Amino acid sequence: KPDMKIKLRMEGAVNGHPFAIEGVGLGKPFEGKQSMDLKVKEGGPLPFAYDILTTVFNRVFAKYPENIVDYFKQSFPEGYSWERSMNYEDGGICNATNDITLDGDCYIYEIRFDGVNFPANGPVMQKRTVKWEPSTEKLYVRDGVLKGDVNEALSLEGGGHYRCDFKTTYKAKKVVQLPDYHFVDHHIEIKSHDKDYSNVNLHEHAEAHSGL
Amino acid sequence: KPDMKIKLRMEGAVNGHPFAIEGVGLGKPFEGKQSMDLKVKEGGPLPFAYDILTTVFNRVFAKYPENIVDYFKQSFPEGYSWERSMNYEDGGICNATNDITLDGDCYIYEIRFDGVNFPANGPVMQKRTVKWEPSTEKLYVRDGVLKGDVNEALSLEGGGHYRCDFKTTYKAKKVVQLPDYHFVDHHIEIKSHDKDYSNVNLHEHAEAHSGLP
Amino acid sequence: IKPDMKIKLRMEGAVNGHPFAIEGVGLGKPFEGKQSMDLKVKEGGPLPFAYDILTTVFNRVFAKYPENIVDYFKQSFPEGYSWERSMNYEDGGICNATNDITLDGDCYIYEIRFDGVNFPANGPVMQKRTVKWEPSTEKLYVRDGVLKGDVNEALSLEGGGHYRCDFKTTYKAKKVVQLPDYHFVDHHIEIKSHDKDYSNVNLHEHAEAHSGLP
Amino acid sequence: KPDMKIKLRMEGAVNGHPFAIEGVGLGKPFEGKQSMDLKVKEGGPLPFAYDILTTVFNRVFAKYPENIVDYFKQSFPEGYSWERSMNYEDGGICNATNDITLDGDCYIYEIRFDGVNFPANGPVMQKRTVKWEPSTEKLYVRDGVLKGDVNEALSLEGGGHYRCDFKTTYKAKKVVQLPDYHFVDHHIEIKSHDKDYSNVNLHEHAEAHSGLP
Repeated sequence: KPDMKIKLRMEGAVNGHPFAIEGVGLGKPFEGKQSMDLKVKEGGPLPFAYDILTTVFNRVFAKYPENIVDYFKQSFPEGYSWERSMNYEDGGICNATNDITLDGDCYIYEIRFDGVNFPANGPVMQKRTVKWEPSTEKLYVRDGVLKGDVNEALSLEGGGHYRCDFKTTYKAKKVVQLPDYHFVDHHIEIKSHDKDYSNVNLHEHAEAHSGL
Repeated sequence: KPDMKIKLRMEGAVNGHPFAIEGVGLGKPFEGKQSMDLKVKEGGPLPFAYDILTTVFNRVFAKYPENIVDYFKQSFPEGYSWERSMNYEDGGICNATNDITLDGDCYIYEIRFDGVNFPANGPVMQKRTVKWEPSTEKLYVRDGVLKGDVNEALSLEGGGHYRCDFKTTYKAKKVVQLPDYHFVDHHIEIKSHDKDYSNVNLHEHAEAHSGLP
Repeated sequence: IKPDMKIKLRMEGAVNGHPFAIEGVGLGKPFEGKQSMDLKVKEGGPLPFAYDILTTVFNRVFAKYPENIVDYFKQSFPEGYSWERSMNYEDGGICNATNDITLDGDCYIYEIRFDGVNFPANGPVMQKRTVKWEPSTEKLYVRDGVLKGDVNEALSLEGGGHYRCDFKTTYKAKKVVQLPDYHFVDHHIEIKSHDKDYSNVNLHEHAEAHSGLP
Repeated sequence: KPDMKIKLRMEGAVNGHPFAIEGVGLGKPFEGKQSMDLKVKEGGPLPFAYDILTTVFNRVFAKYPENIVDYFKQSFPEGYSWERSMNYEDGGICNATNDITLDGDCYIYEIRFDGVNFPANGPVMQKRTVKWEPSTEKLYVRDGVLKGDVNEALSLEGGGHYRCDFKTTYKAKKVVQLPDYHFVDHHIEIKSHDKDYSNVNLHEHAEAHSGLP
């Protein structure tokens, strides 16, 4: 529908220390906009940069034009799942999965997040990240499913950027029409939060296009 | 000027077998469009997919809006150089350099290209590539200079895509104002070629933008 | 630490989003660098992936260290140590694992988490086309006061050939210990026996530290 | 024969700076020892750490036991070639090739070396490297080809280590027997050099093994 709800629970760990986060949100799938509120349930206060979590906190919330087949909106009411590996340049690596289902007008996410090898004096473990830059995801078919790798970067507390390469596999629960090679522009932003990020308001604007 | 000239020479090797290519072209830097005709002088007929070369055959040919500092157009008349690593997903990797100078209204490229570890049954050696797909390049400043990364993909013959990780370092020959984080959309196309790619007409269209607001 | 030590572990994890859980008990000789264990699948069975991606997660205390190489791991006890590991396979599949090692009398206790993603449906892992890990030589070096370990490891495949994986591990002692110099550890891990569905597995590994070509 | 000599010329560039080096050397292939003296012919004084070149300056100089097929000694008198990518952890990447022939008792190398994207503040451009650590190479057959991977590391003058991933493809000029998965221990050492490394005396010891028995 034009206004949809979001409910999620993320269970995960970073450098072996476990945590859990829950969120409620709402979004406009055809306008490619969404927002949500999250609150650390376990493992707080988080000792790592919250920004590594945010892109894990749904490509149905993307404005697709009529000329590009919409893989994600097709998959419902059954839904879809995805897996993702996020490779940071300093060796830190996060693996994540999300199983997305639909209950009425509410998407339900079951999330697992696992990051390892983040250096003690790195920007993640020292909370020196500021914000994800906006980005352009490249989506393409392989083995009958959809993949979407990206060239991400976090702006840092004194300038400069901290790069991370995202690799994702999108799997529909049913048979859907596979799209052609296309792109999705992203802009994810934390609009507000408390001191230790126990509470976080997160927004994302995502839009598909066919390149130049 | 609104219309610029282009002359180039690439000397290189792929899997240890040397080759050399020269080209002539022209473009409109403020429109971000260019075209050129390339001829292989040595090492022909090339035993690898010509497409691995095309992105090596100049970001001055990109339409920059006023809201984004133009590092490349600033760097002239002195010019600039760039270094690039091209890591394909099956282990083949090409490293390339280009020293760009200006003589009147003509850009001069001196290009080196060396690719290795392309598997014999891979799409490059078997020449099963069709086209580069359009791409979006991410530019950011690091330690005083400018970088550019692209996650590119080659369209293949039987369907599917063959990905390549681009990583480029841009160095102006003079000090210029460094730009903020931004993007450049690309679309490179071989519009015409002869059978063994001894002659190639190559086009590229490029535009910088700041991404979604 | 004694010539004969005990092991039991529990691993909880998921591969391509399919969760599973495994428990094991074992024994070994830390000063001889040999060990063996029996593992049982408790949840997520029958496992739909190659069991071989799990085995290197199922302890560098079981490595024969010569006197001239500082033993980072044997020093860390009785308090113990932990490690994190990223295993980067050449076809894009990636596994992250952690192990928190404690000591109870003569028994090592492992708390293990394992998470692998992006394994293609037709790749050797999901199709269980792996045979065994080849022997390997680990390279260990200090960075930021802790110990690192990288190996170029390869799985032999079921009709000839090898399937590569990049191991990169951070070792973290829970107390202050003396840091070693750059050194090596030779490995050979082998599944000695198992039932048809890999619900039961008997796993062994031998390891020996050295300092390269003398 | 137990005593062989070496003569080589390497032509290359690092970050777009071309250079050339020639060397003469000697070794005992059946014991896995060799040494050579290298002289910089062009591009001196080299502005990068000489350590990036040495593993490019022949696995015929490795002691192979009887129970492991020797791909390299089988490859002569015709010889063999190899291609290699060396991926440093800070993004620096070098591509190298070597075409190895035999003239009487002298191995002749034709070497190309191309390194890109080394940061100006990194240990290579700053020249803060000490030596390569010993290493163990893993070799295996793929696609009728012999492959070689090493996780290398450079010791730095402050204790730390600067890792590099080695990927090499070995190709005999004739069809020869292929070995099973095995290992080669390495220890490469610069035993002497002048201040700006215009003269370098390089040694390497290597011995193949099957791993932990």
